[PDB]
Amino acid sequence: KVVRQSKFRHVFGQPVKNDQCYEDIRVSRVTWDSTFCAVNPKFLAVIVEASGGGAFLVLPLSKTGRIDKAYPTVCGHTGPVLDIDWCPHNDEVIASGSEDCTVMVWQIPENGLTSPLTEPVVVLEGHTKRVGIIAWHPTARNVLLSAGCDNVVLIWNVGTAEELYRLDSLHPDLIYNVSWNHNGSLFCSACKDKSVRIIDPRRGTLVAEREKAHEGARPMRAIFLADGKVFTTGFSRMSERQLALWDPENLEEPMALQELDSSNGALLPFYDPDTSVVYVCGKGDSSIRYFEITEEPPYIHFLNTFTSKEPQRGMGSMPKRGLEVSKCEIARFYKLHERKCEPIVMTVPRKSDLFQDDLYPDTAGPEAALEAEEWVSGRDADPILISLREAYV
Amino acid sequence: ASGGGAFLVLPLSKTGRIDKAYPTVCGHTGPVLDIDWCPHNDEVIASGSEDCTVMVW
Amino acid sequence: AALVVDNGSGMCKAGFAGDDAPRAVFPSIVGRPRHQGVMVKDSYVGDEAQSKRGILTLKYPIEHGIVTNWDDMEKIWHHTFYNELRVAPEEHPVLLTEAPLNPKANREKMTQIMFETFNTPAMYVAIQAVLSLYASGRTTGIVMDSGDGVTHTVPIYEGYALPHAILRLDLAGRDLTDYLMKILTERGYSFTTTAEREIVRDIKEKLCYVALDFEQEMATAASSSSLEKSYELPDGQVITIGNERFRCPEALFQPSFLGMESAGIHETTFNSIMKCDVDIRKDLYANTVLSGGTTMYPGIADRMQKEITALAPSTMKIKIIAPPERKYSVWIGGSILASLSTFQQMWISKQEYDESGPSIVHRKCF
Amino acid sequence: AALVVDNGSGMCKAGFAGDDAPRAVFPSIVGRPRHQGVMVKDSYVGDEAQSKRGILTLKYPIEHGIVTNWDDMEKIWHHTFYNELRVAPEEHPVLLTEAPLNPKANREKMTQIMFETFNTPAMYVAIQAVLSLYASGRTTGIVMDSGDGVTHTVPIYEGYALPHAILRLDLAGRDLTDYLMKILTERGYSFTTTAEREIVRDIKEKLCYVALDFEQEMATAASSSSLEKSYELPDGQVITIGNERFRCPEALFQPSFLGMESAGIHETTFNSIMKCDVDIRKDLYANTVLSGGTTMYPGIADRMQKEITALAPSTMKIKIIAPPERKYSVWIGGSILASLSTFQQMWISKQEYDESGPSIVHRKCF
Amino acid sequence: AALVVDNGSGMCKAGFAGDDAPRAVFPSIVGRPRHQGVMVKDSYVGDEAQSKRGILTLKYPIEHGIVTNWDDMEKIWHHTFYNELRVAPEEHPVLLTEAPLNPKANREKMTQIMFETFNTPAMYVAIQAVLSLYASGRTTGIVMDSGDGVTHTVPIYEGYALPHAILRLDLAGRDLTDYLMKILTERGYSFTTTAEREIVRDIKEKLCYVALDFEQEMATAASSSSLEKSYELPDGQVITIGNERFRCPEALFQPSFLGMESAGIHETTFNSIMKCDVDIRKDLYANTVLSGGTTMYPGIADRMQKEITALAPSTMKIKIIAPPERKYSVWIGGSILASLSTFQQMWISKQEYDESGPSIVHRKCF
Ligand SMILES: Nc1ncnc2c1ncn2[C@@H]1O[C@H](COP(=O)(O)OP(=O)(O)O)[C@@H](O)[C@H]1O
Ligand SMILES: Nc1ncnc2c1ncn2[C@@H]1O[C@H](COP(=O)(O)OP(=O)(O)O)[C@@H](O)[C@H]1O
Ligand SMILES: Nc1ncnc2c1ncn2[C@@H]1O[C@H](COP(=O)(O)OP(=O)(O)O)[C@@H](O)[C@H]1O
Ligand SMILES: [Mg+2]
Ligand SMILES: [Mg+2]
Ligand SMILES: [Mg+2]
Repeated sequence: KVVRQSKFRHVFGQPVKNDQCYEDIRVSRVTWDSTFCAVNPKFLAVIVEASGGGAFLVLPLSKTGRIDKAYPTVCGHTGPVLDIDWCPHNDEVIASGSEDCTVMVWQIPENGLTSPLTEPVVVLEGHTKRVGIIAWHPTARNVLLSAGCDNVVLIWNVGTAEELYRLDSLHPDLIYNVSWNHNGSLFCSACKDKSVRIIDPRRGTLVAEREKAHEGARPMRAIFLADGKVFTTGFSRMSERQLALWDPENLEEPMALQELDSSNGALLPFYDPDTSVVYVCGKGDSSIRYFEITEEPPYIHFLNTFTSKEPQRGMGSMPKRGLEVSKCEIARFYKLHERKCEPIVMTVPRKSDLFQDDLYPDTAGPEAALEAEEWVSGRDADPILISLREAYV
Repeated sequence: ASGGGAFLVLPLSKTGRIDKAYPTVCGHTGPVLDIDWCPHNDEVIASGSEDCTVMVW
Repeated sequence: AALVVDNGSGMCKAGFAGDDAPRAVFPSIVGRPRHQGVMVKDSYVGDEAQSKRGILTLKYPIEHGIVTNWDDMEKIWHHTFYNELRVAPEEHPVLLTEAPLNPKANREKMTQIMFETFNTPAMYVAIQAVLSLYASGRTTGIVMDSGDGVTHTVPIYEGYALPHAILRLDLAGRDLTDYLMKILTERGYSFTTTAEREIVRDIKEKLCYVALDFEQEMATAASSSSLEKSYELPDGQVITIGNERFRCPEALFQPSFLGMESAGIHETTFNSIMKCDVDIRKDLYANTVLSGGTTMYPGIADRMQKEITALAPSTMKIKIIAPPERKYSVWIGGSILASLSTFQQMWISKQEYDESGPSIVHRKCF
Repeated sequence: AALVVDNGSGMCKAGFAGDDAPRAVFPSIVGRPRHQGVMVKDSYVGDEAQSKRGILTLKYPIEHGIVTNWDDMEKIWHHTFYNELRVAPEEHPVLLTEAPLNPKANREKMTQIMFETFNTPAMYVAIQAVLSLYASGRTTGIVMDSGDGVTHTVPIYEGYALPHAILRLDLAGRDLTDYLMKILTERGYSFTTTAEREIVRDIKEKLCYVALDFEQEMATAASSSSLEKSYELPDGQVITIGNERFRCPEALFQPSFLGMESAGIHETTFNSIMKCDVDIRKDLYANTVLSGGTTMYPGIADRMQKEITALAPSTMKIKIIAPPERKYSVWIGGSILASLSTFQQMWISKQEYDESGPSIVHRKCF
Repeated sequence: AALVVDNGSGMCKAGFAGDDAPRAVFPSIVGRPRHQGVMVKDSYVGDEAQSKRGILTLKYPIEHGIVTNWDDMEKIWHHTFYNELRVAPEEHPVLLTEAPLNPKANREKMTQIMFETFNTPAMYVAIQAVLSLYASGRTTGIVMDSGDGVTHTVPIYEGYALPHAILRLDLAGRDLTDYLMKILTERGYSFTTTAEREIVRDIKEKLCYVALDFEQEMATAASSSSLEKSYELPDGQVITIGNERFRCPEALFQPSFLGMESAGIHETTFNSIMKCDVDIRKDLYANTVLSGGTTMYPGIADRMQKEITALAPSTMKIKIIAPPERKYSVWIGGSILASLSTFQQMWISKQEYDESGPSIVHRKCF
């Protein structure tokens, strides 16, 4: 009764050793506020700076230590690369959007890159402006969402290189970020007009909209929760960073509204559906703040904060499948400095060395529940869940 | 002294901490070697330095 | 309602959170019989040991801030909860205090004791130095806690501590109590037993004072009877002491009186400030805080300010903060801390400790 | 109400167009705590960092005129607009300053942040050297810009710059501050931490000067105490320096003191004017304008004139222009230029950049 | 028969030219009684002070490579010539060693005392770092020199030194010894007196070592007793230390343990190399030489090599040179240098000094 009941109130962060990091990496210097990193349990992808066009460096996770400056990179875009995303159903497939108003999908070799990669598997040309938002469909196979600076949202079938849906008359200003819901039926978007929009892509209808969710003019984010709520991080009129919880059935007032600080930099949230814990990182910040979202009021409980002495340039989150379950690790974060990527281990302290069933509920597997054609018909299915008990050693 | 030579002359009542910027008797071009008060004059002191000069104050 | 417990080396203070003064203050003492019973309890704690000390041998469970006997220490806590606060330990969260730079193993021992032997629901540990600054309503300053077992000098700037600048002096009131016992023999009075030692402590707390100028006080005492004072023993014998009133507290500024070559208490504060950054020494000079029961000697603040001023540069403003309640700053500051709404986060539950152990205890230490 | 922002390696100057002096002048430093807080903001920028530098690790986002970390660089701009000027960046056009021979990539990053991060309506970026000549009210001359990061010599004739004759000398005030730090060790004074670096910089800005004859000054300092000066440290301690007052600025004319193979400023000026055409060297000789905070050493102009006169032909008239306000000459020229009626067409609109990109920024700028 | 005298902060080494090892090695301490003699020599220097340290107050005349008391320092030299070497200082030339970047005044006082007080016939002063390279038989390389007061890093290429690239670290054996006290108190062992400092130093020189992986060593030390060792106090008491064996030397690599803002010894060596020219960094990486008693910890060279390798480019071949006799490399190199035929011209005669002064000493020396 004295202490709010939780399992993650003492989760502490610990950076990996120096030899386990990745140095000598020229991280991209684009002012676009994206994750700048995409990591899957096999590979690590980071957007890098190229003199001509744009490229991102993809290296195996085992390839730690210093990286050769002449290491082959994925240089196919004619403009700087804005964002990258691994395919959830294929760890060897990654999509990239750049300033050249195109999206190109790549197939990485199993052993990594021996020669620079220029030709992609499939090129998507549907945007008139630079594309800085890409989001794979959580359930439907070969389905990709792209949102460029032209305030146009497109749905692509990479398997057939077909534009499934076009959403244009839905965003009056620039779009900040887009996140799918749990089953992939709905996606939420954050726009420059301080309006949070929930849109059905297969129907092209605005489900719910909340105007002036955050009164500040600074960029703000919005993500979907597993239970079906929306977490938005934004700014106040007094330029204070705030965290808000929203009910799609009632958006007249937020469920919670907490203010963190008056620092600048957009707050990138990282949601863990298994633990219902959102990690809030800000661009240029040296600290990571993680909160637990529960039904008990005020529905947003601050757990703790890992603090570093170095600002980060971007952030990549390791999904559950690649975590070290035996060490009671619930999250791994690849902090990106200006010339180094430092993995950070998020660890739940536990006395027992055995498998912790409570810490590790069934997680979505790498197999797609549906297909593009089936999802187009209107079929809805939850992601297939696997067991992490086998990963125990 | 950083350059030349000097000796500090302060009143007996001026006790306690003496500030670092207290004026000194800095006339010799070399460090002072010996000092002696005049027995017949409490306000007269002679000093000898490495400049091969004896200078009376 | 939480419990604030400060088990200092010689004085144990405890009370409910939010109260202005500790509910119970009793000596950190455990007594055992030293004579045979002849008429038709193996140990006593605090007052029940104090009132019976005539037939008991008194032992402090803690020396120099080091636990010497955990079982008696557990008995102290058991007496504390049930006989002093008279409440069930499992019904209240407890805020506990530790000495600066306390060994983690020592911090783990009491953590195990609280959750296992007392089944406390929630628990937290805070540094006694920080609690004193809470009582003074300050976030920047160097706090001087002089207890019964050991003396520390902890500098804090803007809520940030500097562990490298923390200095410890192995001298406290218990050593003074022995010194007063030593310097009372030449006047013709003999005290040897532990029960007699406690009597000396009462005389120390009542007639001792810090002289602004020790040698002049020596000269005044050797030529006049003005400084003379009389103390009545429990048997009604009246004891008269002269220069020993200020000779004993002089040991803090002159540890050589005990044969210790360590510098004076005033110098220890100066060195602690000197060990910190140049730019923050100005705030520390004007924010010197006195804490602990040893700092109740009259005139100690004036002697403190005079001594450090002779050491600090003349351009520095020296301010010595000696609140009248500073005998209980550690407990009072804890009462303030436990009353804060933001304090509820760093509580540690029994379930969390049972599943994680010592790691969550050493972490979360602000 | 156009904003004039002059961002340097160590100093940042900001204000409003038409004013005669920058409104905001704060150090370009970012500090982070190096300790753990004990009383229940992860970064400090500008004066607040200077006020709390004791517990912070000071870092310069700009090093040798190069942005070593843009994340802290944005903090400097954010601190300027909201914490120093207390204005909305989206409501005022902003005039920016670039170092001579600025890389296009550096300008693009500066341009992109201004239009995207802060959404400024209109902005323009001008050469710092050109702005300095505006304050002097001259159309022809060679300006040496020695600030905190690097020293530049840019000759300008009749409004035309000569990029091929522009010379760069990687030696500025920060290197002097380091040189003053290392030479202060021989006198027994130790300064190692970043907090001490600012203290040394303050001494340099207050007691250092340029001697007309270095050798004669050395003889004078070795035989007299008239050159001694006393500085008071923030902790109240006082230090005295002798020959180091003029030894530290001597590195400007003798870079070999730092082990640098490059030649001094006086020669670097001479090579730059020797590099341009013969018919314009006459005007540049009599139009040498000094700019930057590192040019505030007393007597630097006299030593400047003597040195170049020895290199320049005897028939040649050498005039060194050292306005007393040349520390803010870059800002003053920017305010003057932004107040001109004919400057309104150099502005670049946010909409124009959104549709054209940084290509329009490389053009219309030199 | 020239005399080789190597005077350090804590250790003083003396002997004769051509000898393989110093004849006299004694602590550089001056002890004075702190009690009152009651049974019917006011100072002790060196080994006799150590033997009687129980009743003496031990003071180091040199602190951080700075002579804090020249009067006690002359006692060291007087004890060296007459008590240790038992030779006449006026009959043998003396070769002296000085710290890198030695202040001019410090050499002058050393120069003055040899010629005027001890009346030595001939004298010469050499850089300690250079003499270490002499012992290694190398003409090119960077030598790191960590002794009792100060750690230095001096790169030398083909007999040419680079003073601008010389880096100084205020962290040496004495600092580690004091750190050992602070963490030993956490184990319940109280060492406060100056006499115990030599005891703590003795434990450090016998049981401390450098762990290749610091965090891994903690995990092993926290789960096993294999890293446990026992030391016997002079009074027969046996103390036991665990992780403190390798925690104390870690401060050399992690100065934050002592609260120091400076970087570790490996980065300082790396930074010193980086300050040099690009073309000479090839040889410096493969010619890193360790010298001083602070480099005697087991495994320090391997931990050195691993740390610098992570900083240097992968193409760089790193060689760490740690000769077994490097504790006396400064003295041994001096013995070889003094024995060279081409060295007799370096000598400075007393008659020449009398007629010329210390000016001849600043020249002919580096
Ligand atoms: N009024 C007083 N005058 C002088 N000494 C006192 C006074 N009150 C208490 N003391 C002494 O101060 C010592 C330490 O008190 P305290 O700081 O409460 O101990 P701790 O905090 O270590 O439990 C006690 O041993 C006591 O003898
Ligand atoms: N009075 C002074 N005397 C000597 N040097 C100064 C003085 N004032 C400022 N400086 C130096 O000028 C440098 C910065 O000058 P300035 O060019 O105005 O800013 P920035 O170089 O950052 O653009 C600082 O590093 C400082 O050391
Ligand atoms: N075997 C050893 N292990 C660890 N430290 C040692 C050892 N031998 C000597 N030292 C340390 O070396 C320091 C002095 O070394 P040295 O350079 O020979 O003397 P100095 O510093 O006076 O020149 C001493 O403080 C001592 O603690
Ligand atoms: Mg106490
Ligand atoms: Mg400038
Ligand atoms: Mg040495």
